[PDB]
Amino acid sequence: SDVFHLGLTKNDLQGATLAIVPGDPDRVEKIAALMDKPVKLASHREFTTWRAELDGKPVIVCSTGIGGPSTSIAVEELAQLGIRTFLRIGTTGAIQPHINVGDVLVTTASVRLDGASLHFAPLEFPAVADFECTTALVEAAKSIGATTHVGVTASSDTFYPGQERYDTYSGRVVRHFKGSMEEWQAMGVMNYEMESATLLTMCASQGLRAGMVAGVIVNRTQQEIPNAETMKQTESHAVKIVVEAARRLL
Amino acid sequence: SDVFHLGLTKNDLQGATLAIVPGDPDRVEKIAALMDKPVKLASHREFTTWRAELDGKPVIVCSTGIGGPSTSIAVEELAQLGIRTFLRIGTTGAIQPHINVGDVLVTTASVRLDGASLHFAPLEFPAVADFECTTALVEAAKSIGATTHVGVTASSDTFYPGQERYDTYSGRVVRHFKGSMEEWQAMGVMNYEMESATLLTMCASQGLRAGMVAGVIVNRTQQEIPNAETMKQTESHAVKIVVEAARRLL
Amino acid sequence: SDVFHLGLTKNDLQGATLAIVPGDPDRVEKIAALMDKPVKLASHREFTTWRAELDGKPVIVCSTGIGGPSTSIAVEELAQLGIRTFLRIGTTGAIQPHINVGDVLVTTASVRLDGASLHFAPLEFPAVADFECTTALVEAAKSIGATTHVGVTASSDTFYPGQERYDTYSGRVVRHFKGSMEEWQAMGVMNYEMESATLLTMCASQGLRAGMVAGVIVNRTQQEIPNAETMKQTESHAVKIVVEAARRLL
Amino acid sequence: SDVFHLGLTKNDLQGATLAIVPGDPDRVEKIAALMDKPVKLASHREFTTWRAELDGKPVIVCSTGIGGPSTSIAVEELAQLGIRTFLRIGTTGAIQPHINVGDVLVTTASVRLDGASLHFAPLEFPAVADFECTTALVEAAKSIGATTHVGVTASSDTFYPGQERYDTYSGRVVRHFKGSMEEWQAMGVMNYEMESATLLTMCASQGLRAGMVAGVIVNRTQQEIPNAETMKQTESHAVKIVVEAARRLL
Amino acid sequence: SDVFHLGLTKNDLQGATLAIVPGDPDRVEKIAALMDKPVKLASHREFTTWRAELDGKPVIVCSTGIGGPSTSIAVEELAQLGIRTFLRIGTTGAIQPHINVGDVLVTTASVRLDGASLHFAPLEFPAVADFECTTALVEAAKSIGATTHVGVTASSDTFYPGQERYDTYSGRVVRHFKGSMEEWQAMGVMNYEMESATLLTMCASQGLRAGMVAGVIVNRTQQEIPNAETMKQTESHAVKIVVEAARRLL
Amino acid sequence: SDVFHLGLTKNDLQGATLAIVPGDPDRVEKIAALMDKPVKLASHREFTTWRAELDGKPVIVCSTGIGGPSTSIAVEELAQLGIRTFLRIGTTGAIQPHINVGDVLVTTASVRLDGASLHFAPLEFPAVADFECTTALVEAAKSIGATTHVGVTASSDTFYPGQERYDTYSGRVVRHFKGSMEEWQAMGVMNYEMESATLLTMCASQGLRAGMVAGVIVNRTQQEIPNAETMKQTESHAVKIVVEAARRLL
Ligand SMILES: O=P(O)(O)O[C@H]1O[C@H](CO)[C@@H](O)[C@H]1O
Ligand SMILES: O=P(O)(O)O[C@H]1O[C@H](CO)[C@@H](O)[C@H]1O
Ligand SMILES: O=P(O)(O)O[C@H]1O[C@H](CO)[C@@H](O)[C@H]1O
Ligand SMILES: O=P(O)(O)O[C@H]1O[C@H](CO)[C@@H](O)[C@H]1O
Ligand SMILES: O=P(O)(O)O[C@H]1O[C@H](CO)[C@@H](O)[C@H]1O
Ligand SMILES: O=P(O)(O)O[C@H]1O[C@H](CO)[C@@H](O)[C@H]1O
Ligand SMILES: O=c1cc[nH]c(=O)[nH]1
Ligand SMILES: O=c1cc[nH]c(=O)[nH]1
Ligand SMILES: O=c1cc[nH]c(=O)[nH]1
Ligand SMILES: O=c1cc[nH]c(=O)[nH]1
Ligand SMILES: O=c1cc[nH]c(=O)[nH]1
Ligand SMILES: O=c1cc[nH]c(=O)[nH]1
Ligand SMILES: [K+]
Ligand SMILES: [K+]
Ligand SMILES: [K+]
Repeated sequence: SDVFHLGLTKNDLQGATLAIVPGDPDRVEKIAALMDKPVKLASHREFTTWRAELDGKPVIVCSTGIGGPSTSIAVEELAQLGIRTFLRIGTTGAIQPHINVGDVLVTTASVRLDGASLHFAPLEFPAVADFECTTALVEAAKSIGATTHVGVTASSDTFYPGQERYDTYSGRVVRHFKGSMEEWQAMGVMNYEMESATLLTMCASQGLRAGMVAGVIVNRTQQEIPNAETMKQTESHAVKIVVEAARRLL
Repeated sequence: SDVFHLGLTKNDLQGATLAIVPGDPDRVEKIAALMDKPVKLASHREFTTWRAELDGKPVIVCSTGIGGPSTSIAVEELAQLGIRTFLRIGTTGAIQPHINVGDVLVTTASVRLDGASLHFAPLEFPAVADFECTTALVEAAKSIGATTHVGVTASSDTFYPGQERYDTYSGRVVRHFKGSMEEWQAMGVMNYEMESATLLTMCASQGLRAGMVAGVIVNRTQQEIPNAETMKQTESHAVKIVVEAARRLL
Repeated sequence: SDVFHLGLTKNDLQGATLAIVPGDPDRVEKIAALMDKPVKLASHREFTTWRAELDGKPVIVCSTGIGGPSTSIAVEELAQLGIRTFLRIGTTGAIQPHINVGDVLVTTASVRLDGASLHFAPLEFPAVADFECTTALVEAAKSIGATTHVGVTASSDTFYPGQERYDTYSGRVVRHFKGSMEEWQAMGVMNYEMESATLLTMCASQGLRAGMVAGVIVNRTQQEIPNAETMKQTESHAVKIVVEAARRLL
Repeated sequence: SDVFHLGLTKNDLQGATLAIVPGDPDRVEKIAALMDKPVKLASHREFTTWRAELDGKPVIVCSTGIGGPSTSIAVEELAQLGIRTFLRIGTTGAIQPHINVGDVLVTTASVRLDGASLHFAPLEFPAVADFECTTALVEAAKSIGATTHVGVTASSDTFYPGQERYDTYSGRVVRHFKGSMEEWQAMGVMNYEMESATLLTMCASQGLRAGMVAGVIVNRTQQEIPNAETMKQTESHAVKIVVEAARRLL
Repeated sequence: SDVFHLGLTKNDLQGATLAIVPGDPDRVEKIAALMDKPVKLASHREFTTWRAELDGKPVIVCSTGIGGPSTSIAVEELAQLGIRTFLRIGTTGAIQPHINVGDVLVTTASVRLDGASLHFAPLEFPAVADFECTTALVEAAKSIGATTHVGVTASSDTFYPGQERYDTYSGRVVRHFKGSMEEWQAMGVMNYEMESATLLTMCASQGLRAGMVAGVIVNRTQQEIPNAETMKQTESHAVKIVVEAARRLL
Repeated sequence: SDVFHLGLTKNDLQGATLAIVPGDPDRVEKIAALMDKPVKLASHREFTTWRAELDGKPVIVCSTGIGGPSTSIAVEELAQLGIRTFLRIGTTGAIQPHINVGDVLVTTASVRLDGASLHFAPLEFPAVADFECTTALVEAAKSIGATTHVGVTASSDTFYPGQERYDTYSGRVVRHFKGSMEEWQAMGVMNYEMESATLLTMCASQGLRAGMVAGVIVNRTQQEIPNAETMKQTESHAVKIVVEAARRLL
């Protein structure tokens, strides 16, 4: 292996320069399966990597795991191997009433509620997505007619308090985050996720291109019993979109 | 007057919902002159406002003056009058060797080296531009074949120390900003300006659309002796681009 | 021109070392008119400069425009031209019940709710006024028997949220400033303005003397329909005071 | 499943109240294998969970994945299931010359270079380990005669810049972390890891007991070429020590 | 004198390497009186120093006065004289209902609500106690059967607002500390004191060992008329404990 | 006693409303001795209090001890007893070449390098002295012809690192303070002391008047070997000046 965690060699990528990075290792195969000649390259810790072919060009799919820390490792090591474009496809919880479960959200920039982004640039630096990737993702979503929303995303190092959830063990939320969701809502923030802040910041400040898209599997403002079928259908929609976006970025 | 500083009334705008906001009062007439039926509406403090017609639609041009403070007043009061889209057109100093004087820069997001943006959202919130406005500005630039660069901009509350200039009275730069330009350069920041951080943040967090474009009148990394001719020629192309962008946002 | 923005040359000042710096360009002539041989030197952007004579000594009057950013430019460039003493005369909104519209407030130091001051010294540095200037302003006010208050001023980069105004477009105030006015009131802060923090900090940390005086045109704690005549009368009072203070600083 | 990510139910734990939480999913089975009746309960994302019996008491082993984010999810959900004591066992890079590869380090408290801990308590709160767990870990290490060091650990949201590594793609380290390792060294910090800050803080501030132990697989101050043999042998001893510590905490 | 404030010479300590540091000068003699051959060495400002013998070894007792500032001076100068181990014995106000007046609290680490600790290490560094000292203090308390609590302590630079007391002259508490006590309580913090944050941080980051123990003289959650006799009895208990702990650290 | 630490009752002050607060308990008697009918009221911890008569009016002299913490206790409790004006008289180390040992420094405002001031107002609030007290101190100094300097003072919670001293046990200074003295010097800061930031801030934000004066006993920029004679002679003149200032504040 040429890198410390991914268990991959430069040769494994066969010259690939673009990688699709889902948060869940389980989603990696599903994404690769949409492309040609999918092959599993490795699996270590939360990092599962597959290689596939898109329009004759080798493409990488590598899970980041949950959070900026593992994400920073995956991006850095993939970059060490030649990857220059990263497209994240994940799941998210919307916080706006007009956004529905099943909708696809494209992040223009993220509210930095993470710690890793700070290891690449001070807080004042914007966790903004690459313009070409965002455009490709937007066009891709439009190509299949998906209900899409484009805007700001709150990226939290936490699934519970940072996203102001009280249905927890302690049932408390530290002062800094009390009433934080309502604030983000008033500011027009579309959703909560846990890797975009780190991904976009580290890429934007290091000459790497990054895009971010996620399917809504829950809406914090509208109570409704989760539909597993709907979730699977949503993830499928987003996956088709991230792959189609990758085609435009080759 | 219906607002505290601009000396304007709701009717003066005749239903206008988009405003072009240059930093210099002197540039307002030049911008309006490119459109139809240009009329001067008011002039108070650093706020000079003209109204014009673009493709049959009333449009506003209002100077913000230098800095987020005066900018925040202009944006807020214009918003109080119905304006929902703001396109800033200004001048800027590039800090990348590959960017030349005369080039046009479109800001995707800004490094917040200002204080006003904090009066609308905490530092972690991204000073990101609206996707539609950015796109319009990019297309507009392409329409006339202008050499264009799209990326991050460092927006400073200061023209001198915040932009790490030492050719000053004290000849010193506070510790926080010592070696700051080199850092931004390494992070791929394209330029320094003084209003985008405030403009983009306050708009992005209040449901208002904002775009940002500026012409390069100097390159901090290139010796070169300033030329008024090309400097005014650069302002010209930028003005045309912001107007053409506005057409696509009507 | 020897400076980048003011459009002034060293020779224009005829050796002047003191400048009166109002926020509004329109007030510059009114101030100069009180002195001898008033002459307009230049007018660019929000920077309008006049020269006059006080007790046989050349004196400068230069508008800073609204906000620390434009203020920092004006002060720096005037300093580049030889100015060593700066006296700001502005308008302000009082936040104490015992202070009345028409009263004159002399700032001893300011609460730094700006961003520019940070470009000269870290937040812990006090935005304190020069002792000689403050004294001169206090004596000057007493010379004409004006009702005067001496104390701390909250200097905001914003006219609306930073001064906790809710009568706005969004009708919201970012968390950091929610309930901030009541806090300042409890701390004895006299008023809100938008340039003293930047002015005092940059001067105090660079060997330049600065004083700050403003006339009350509104009291946030006492509702009362604004009287234009009263405002004009107040500005006149403050202007006479800043000029008289300048005489004692020659 | 009774929790959102772990894919576990309350009954799966059979009343277990203590969990051993390694960072790597692969290490979970190795840890459980040292105890009685080891059974795999689930595997989802980076969360692999096994149940085993220690001195007749049910015990849980659950991987956290790399980073405070995934760690915060695992701890919270395990707590939702009844777990009240958490013992982390991991790998680490020493930064002190007197510490050797193979040595075992017990963390008394951690330098918070993470973002998740802030989602539970402000920075001033100490990321301190529970006294009983620390004691148990120390005794456990002594029981097998392992060379042990007790002290402070720097817990980073990043494997590269936060640990001031320059052998990277960008080859640069953000200003905040430039010369940071030397500073920690001078302060007596023993090592760098990536989960203790989050683990200790969230536990200490929510009435949960937490301990932290790790085996040294590299020493940043000593040249030496990595050895898989001793690296796996080190993991072995650490695993035994954390299990033995758990026995004393039942 | 070999130091600037303590008025002590290296020779005065007769090779002592451990010092007991109470906050009150008046308590110094009481502590020394429990040991052999107690002798007063000096008294300057709030620094009163006595020397005594414990199991044949010379030991120092030196008051720090109230607060991290005076504490930092005492520790530094004593260290300059050879002291390497510091055990603080003080008084404290408990904030947990289950803790009673008369109980003894051993601090594992402290919430840094002080300013001095920052002069030795950034806020992210833990104000953790030395493991050996904490252990000795715990054992010592157990040796005489004192009701003991081990945990986190909130160390404030202030006796009133920082400990959220409203029974004051202003009757107000700055925003940062409003509702702060309830937050600490929810986080399991045991008590409020005013020197541990500074003591533990400066020692932990400079290779010096420090322990912290205090007797409860009030419980903020349980109203009860103070008993002077009880207080004297409590201080006596804690003193006997700190001395006994010192014996185990020789 | 009517207060928790000072061991004083309301009646002890006989209606006094002004207090002189030196840092050293030993200096209290010296100050009182200059006035009429001096009487010792109490002595507890570092708080020594005397009462005296100045021009027929009862005046209080109370030591604060070293540091904002003990200072905040003394000021608060004295305020609880009726004191409304506080004049600090201390010793200080100058950092400007033009200031000589023996000179007297009057503080207009202080750089807040303390933690206690934050317990009364956020960092942006200025630690400014009352205008009347400052004036009185300045006039008082002039009345006896003392070489006086008026300006900003750096008030540190620490005598060593915060004042960037390297002649210490560790011989190191935390990053935050490395090169800090040179920075303050360039900003025109006159000296280093340890109580003004806390004193001025808590007074200015609570409607209490405060003044600050200190005698130079060392100049960090000038070699010179310390002299007890001139050091005590300097304390003498400063004490007289603070007393004379008090007369003008009655
Ligand atoms: O489904 P992924 O891609 O993991 O993305 C979302 O899912 C996780 C939270 O359940 C976090 O990673 C969040 O960003
Ligand atoms: O030319 P404008 O539009 O003013 O923009 C630039 O010019 C000014 C500095 O000279 C600042 O306003 C900066 O943002
Ligand atoms: O009237 P000037 O001098 O501009 O001062 C006040 O007026 C403006 C706000 O209306 C800000 O500049 C504020 O400081
Ligand atoms: O081996 P684990 O337990 O994962 O611990 C260490 O290993 C990872 C870095 O390689 C991070 O998780 C770090 O904390
Ligand atoms: O009794 P000491 O040891 O002084 O400790 C406590 O007592 C003082 C407050 O009354 C502060 O020093 C606090 O830490
Ligand atoms: O001599 P005092 O009044 O104590 O003032 C100075 O002396 C002490 C330092 O030696 C600190 O209190 C400092 O402020
Ligand atoms: O609510 C949610 C759902 C998925 N992922 C998140 O980060 N948050
Ligand atoms: O260098 C420059 C030029 C124009 N505008 C800026 O803000 N900076
Ligand atoms: O309320 C007011 C009035 C004038 N100027 C300000 O800054 N605020
Ligand atoms: O150097 C290292 C090795 C293991 N784990 C870390 O966090 N850092
Ligand atoms: O309540 C209290 C009592 C003693 N010491 C403190 O710091 N606080
Ligand atoms: O150098 C010095 C001397 C006296 N007091 C201080 O705070 N510093
Ligand atoms: K302006
Ligand atoms: K992970
Ligand atoms: K003290």
